[PDB]
Order: sequence, then structure tokens, then C-alpha cells
Amino acid sequence: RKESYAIYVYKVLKQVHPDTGISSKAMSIMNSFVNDVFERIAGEASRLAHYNKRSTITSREIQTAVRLLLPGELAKHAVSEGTKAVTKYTSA
Amino acid sequence: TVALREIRRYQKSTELLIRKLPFQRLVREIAQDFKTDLRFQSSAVMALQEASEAYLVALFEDTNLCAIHAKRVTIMPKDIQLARRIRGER
Amino acid sequence: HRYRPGTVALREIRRYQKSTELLIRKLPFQRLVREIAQDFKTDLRFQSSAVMALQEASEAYLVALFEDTNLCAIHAKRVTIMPKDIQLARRIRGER
Amino acid sequence: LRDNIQGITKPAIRRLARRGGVKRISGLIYEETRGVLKVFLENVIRDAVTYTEHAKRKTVTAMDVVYALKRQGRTLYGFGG
Amino acid sequence: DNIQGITKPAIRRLARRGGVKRISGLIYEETRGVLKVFLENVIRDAVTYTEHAKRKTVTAMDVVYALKRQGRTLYGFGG
Amino acid sequence: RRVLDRAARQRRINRQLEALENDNFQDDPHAGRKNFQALLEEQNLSVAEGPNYLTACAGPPSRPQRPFCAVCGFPSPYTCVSCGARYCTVRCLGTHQETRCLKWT
DNA sequence: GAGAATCCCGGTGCGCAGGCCGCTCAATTGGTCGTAGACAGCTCTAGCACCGCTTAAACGCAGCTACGCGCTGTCCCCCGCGTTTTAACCGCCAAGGGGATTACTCCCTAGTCTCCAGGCA
DNA sequence: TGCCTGGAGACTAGGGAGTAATCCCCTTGGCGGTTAAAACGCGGGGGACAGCGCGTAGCTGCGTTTAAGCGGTGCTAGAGCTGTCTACGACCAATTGAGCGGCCTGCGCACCGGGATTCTC
Ligand SMILES: [Zn+2]
Ligand SMILES: [Zn+2]
Repeated sequence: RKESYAIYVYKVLKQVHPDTGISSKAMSIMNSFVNDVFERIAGEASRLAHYNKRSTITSREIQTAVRLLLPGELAKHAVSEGTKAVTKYTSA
Repeated sequence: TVALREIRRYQKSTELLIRKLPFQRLVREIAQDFKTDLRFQSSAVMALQEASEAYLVALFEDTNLCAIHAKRVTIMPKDIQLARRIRGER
Repeated sequence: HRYRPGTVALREIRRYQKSTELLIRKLPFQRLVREIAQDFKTDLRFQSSAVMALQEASEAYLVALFEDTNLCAIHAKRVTIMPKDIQLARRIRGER
Repeated sequence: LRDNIQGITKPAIRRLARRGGVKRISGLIYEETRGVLKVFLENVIRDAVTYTEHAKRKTVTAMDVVYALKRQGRTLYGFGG
Repeated sequence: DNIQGITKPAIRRLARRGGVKRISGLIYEETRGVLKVFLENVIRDAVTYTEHAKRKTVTAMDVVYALKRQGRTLYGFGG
Repeated sequence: RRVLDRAARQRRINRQLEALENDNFQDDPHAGRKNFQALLEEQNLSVAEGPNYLTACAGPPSRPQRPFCAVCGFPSPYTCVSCGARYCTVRCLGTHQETRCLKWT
């Protein structure tokens, strides 16, 4: 069994471009990209937690890592999306 | 005239510019020194070729910038040397 | 007496490469740092060590950039450094 | 606090160039160097302020600047960590 | 001597992809040397990764990790 | 961008105008006596010394010069800053800058 | 041969680096005990080594002319140095406020374990 | 489609707020000097930039030559997976000494001052 983000990437693509497909090589590129940004954000969250002598990675750590890593407009939009997701999650 | 047409032709394309078999031989020759009787996956050699061609294209672009800065159209080895020296790979 | 052009420049090159002292006045740099920071967040206090670290990093960055700029100037058969030299150095470095 | 970029002085930029080995300097180099230093400081200070804001602090410590520089790829020694 | 396998027209193609109009005759040796250095570094790291895994076959993941640690990530082979 | 002084503009205009009097643009296909300037300097022709070749030259026109586009020939409201050549549209300006502005390709 | 800039040897003063002294807290020692993985053993995949055609690319020559480079000739703009500005920087004079650190308490909130069904490769 | 794996459901111990206290330390308007880096002329040298003329080296076009590429085949090294069972590392109490500041004081290094040597013109 091999795990990949191909299914979720396909779902997102269908949400954004319902009539547009994706080739296998492009899907591999997308999986690699998702893994790369995941590892980068998690590594920055880990460094932030270790610097502040905190044993837990919380939403604040991920938000700060996103602000540090992503450029301006992407960073602010991602922060808004994450805050919205967390707010919806806590209220359900 | 032909140079600009060739630039556009290779610029629009995506295929690998280096021939596959000579590059595979070069990769195996380089790897021979580090370890004996090394086997390579085909995907590994394809990845090496992709990285090498991207590296060379980016370097050539920086060397073209260096040549233009010298009021020259031809690229000379000193341009490659300066590109690598400024980039820091020296 | 009057030294021919270039001699005093080389003399001060040797002088400033012998030393390790900071070359920018500390108060103007502190004001510049505070001016840049007030845009990101108001009511921010800088420790003296933080400002000194910023000054050291900035001076090292500028020295290395000037080395690259001088290499660009020697290329294309020149001695003077011009803004095109800095632009080429930055573009080759991967900035901009 | 306004127009503090002029605090980077022409003799200061000349001294930095002399440390870098520059013999002759054009008149337009000073504005370019001021802009480049402005950009570099903006990036480093933004990262440092993010680190300080994460710790719920109001004082930017040298450790925060060191962490910002390390993130930028410019690790600095002698100021802790 | 397989470095001559990188033919002069291939170097011309790479330069043209980079927008170079004219190429000097001494560029070919220089670019062969540069490519040899780059390949030596990447392959050395990849062989280190392969040896650590007690494997005798250099997989694509080894090359991907070597490139990533060299500072130039490569997409499309890691997943 | 760079700017060309009056001497450069006048030299370019004189060179272009003299090229219109050239017999051929190519060289002799066989590839293996005076000229007009030698004739003028030998004649030692002085102005106001009665009717002659120099005094017969037509004077400046009264009607002002009409600008035309250096690329397509249609009337040109615009003047290139760097070299002073006239042009009429963004496309024509790009063509002029790529072909004949500054360095004369 | 003049001048100007270092350089080189004594003296000297200061502040900090290297050392000694309590004290504590975190390595160390001696145990138990899950379990990670080292080691057989198997399987079956793909990496390599051979052909034999197709043909597109690489190569060697010829002819050509485009541009790199050396050589001159302005001329402008930056350097070296003198004279004037000014802005770092210290001092003041005031009343208390920050604002990061270390100890207590204490309570949500993660982790761990059990069971189950459904998301996914 | 048949799983593993993510999701309820109960305990539970501790990480991370609150809350003092507590210690450290300037903090900021308007003032007034006062030097030493800046700032401002400016004369002139020399470097930047623009021609101009060669002449040679890249570029293009062509006819061979070559080997990359593609398709079968074929054989095995070796990548990947599984079952055992030990050796090894995680916890956990007691010791204990090595490593922290606190505090001090030689001594190295910064600096000054003549005289000498070296560098530029
Ligand atoms: Zn037109
Ligand atoms: Zn023009």
C-alpha cells in the first residue's frame, strides 16, 4: 500500500476546473509539491516550537510558519483559509 | 535568422536536449569511481538528466547575461566563470 | 603635494580590509531599522544586540555584494562600478 | 521617523565598497546600494518581527534576528544560538 | 572518455534554450567540465544514500534526496 | 536610455543621404581617375564669384519639413528620444528600437 | 631628494579571561522489560546484455561575413584635498513607569488503549 | 473490494495558562554646547565611451558517416516482503561529581611616543 494525495488533488481540481483533467506525470508533480510544502511548514512549526520551549505544535505555530514561508498575498490568503477552517472545526 | 528560429523551437519544446544513451554512459562512468558494480534505475538516470539539463540551461542564461553586460553577443568561458563565481558555486 | 588618483583609494582599501570595525554609524542605522519596523508592527522595541546583529549582517551582505559588483566591473573591461554591475550581480545571485 | 534611508551615508557606502575592494565608484551607486540595503533589511526585519510576535513579546531580541537570518539562508555567528 | 558523448550540437541546443545567440568555440570544453562537476557532486551524494540503505541499485529517490540537499529540489519522481 | 548628440545625428543623416548616390551596394563580381570631391577641390570654386556649381544649389524650402515614420512611412506625430528618428505607433517604435536605434544594425 | 605614511621598539594602564569555591541537578549505575530490527528465506521484477533495422543526428569542409578587439581621440566625471556644516552625542531635570524573568497553583487537553466500520488503493 | 486505518468512547497525567512577585532599567521633551564625520567646491587627470579598421572565427549549407533509438529475448542480481528471536534502548530509583555562576586578580592587549624605514612623486 502506497499513500498519495492524488485523490484529494483530483477532488480539488474538479472543484476548481470541473471539465479539466490531469495527466499522471502532472499528478505526480502535484503530489511532490504537496509533500514539499507540507514538510516545509511542519519543519518551520517544529523550529518555532523548539525555539519557544513548547512541547506542542498548535494552530499558532502553523500560522506563524505559513506567514514566514509563503509570500505576501499567498500568506494572507492561506492564513484566512486556515483560520476559517479551524473556526468551523471548533464549532462542530 | 536561423539562430532565432532555433531558439524559439527549443524554447517551446520540452524534450530532453541531451541524448539519453551518451548521458547514461557518462553517469555510469562518473559513478564507477565512487562504487564498483553499481546498478541504476531508469528513473534515476532520467532524474539526473532532467536536473543536469535544467542546471545547464539556467547557467547558460546567466552566462548570456554576463556576455550582454560585456557588450558581446558571443558567450565566452570567462562568462561561465563569472556566472559561477557570482552565484557562489565556485 | 598631491597623490595621483587611485593611490588614496587603494590605501583606504587596504586600511578597511585590515580592520573589522563596523563602517556605518550606529545611530543612523538604528533609526533606519526602527523606521522599517514601524510599518510591520507599531510599538516595537529593539534590543541593542538585535540592532548590532542586523548591522553586522547588513554590512557583510553589502561587502560581499560589492565584491561581486567589482568582479562585474572588471568584466567588460572597467574599473568603476556602475548600477548595471550591481544589477547583474543581484540577478546572477538569484535575487529580484 | 521618515526618510531615514539617507542615514546610510555616501562616505559609509564608500567605506563598504573599499572593504569590498572597489577602487572607483560612480555617482549613481549610492542610490542603488540604499535601495538594496532597504530591501534586505525589510525582509530580515519582517521575519524577525514575525518571530517576536509569535512569542507574544514586544521586544525584538538578537535571537529573533539570528533566527530570521538563518531562515533567509544567512546564518550569523557570535550573537547566540 | 564518455564526456565527449555530450556532443557540441547538444551544448548548442542547451545554449539556445537559454537564449544564447552566438557561442564561442571554447564553450564546449568549459560546459563539459561544469557538467562533470555537477554530476560528480550529485552522484556522490546519491551513492552515499544508496550505500546507507545497503542497496546496490541507485533508485530515483536517492537522486531526488541528493538534489534536494544540494539545494535544487526535483518534482515528479518522488511520488 | 542613451542620447546621441547633434554631431551623431548629422553624421547619420549625411551618411544616409550620401548612400543614395552610390552606384552599387555590392562589390565587383569580378573581384579583380578622380572623384567629385577631387574635381571640386581642383576647380577652386568660390562662392559669389559669378554663377557656378555651388551658387546653383537650391536654397532651403519655405514650407516646413513634414515628418514621416522611419518604419512604415505614414505620418509620424512622435519623435524618438534617443536618436531623434520619427515614428508613429508603439509597434513602429519597437521595430525602430530593435533595428536602428543606437547601434545601426 | 622631498614629504608622507607606516613600522617598530619601550612603557603603562585597564578590564577581562582564566581560575578557585560552594552547590545542585543532571549524568551515571544498576535493574526490568517491550520491541526494532538483524538475520534467514523466499519471490518475482526489472536491470542488464545481447542482437538486427531505420534514420535522424553528428561530423568534416567550404565559403562567407559579422563581430571581437586593438588603436585613437575626445570629454566628462570622479578623486584628492581644502573649507564649511551639522548632527552624533553627552548632560540635564524631572516621576515612576514598563517589561521580560522565576515560582506557585490548577485544569483543559493531548495521549494511550479498545473496538469498529468505511475510505481508499 | 477487502482490508488496514481513522474515528468514537473512557481515563489520566502533565503541559501550558493565570497570577503574582520580582528584578532590571531606563524612559522622553525640549533645551545647550561641541567635536569629528559629512557635506560642499573645484581643478585636473584619467578612465569611459564612441568611432574605425581588420581579419579571423563562428555560422550556414551540404554529403557522408555514425550510432541513438526501437523492438524482441533472455537471464539473473537483487529489491521487496515475511517470520523469529535477541540484543538494545526506554524508564526508573539512588548516587554523586561535573559543570554552572560568584568573585578575583595577573597579564595580555590597546595605546602613546620617538626614531627609523618604506612608499609615492
Ligand atoms: Zn510607422
Ligand atoms: Zn531611436
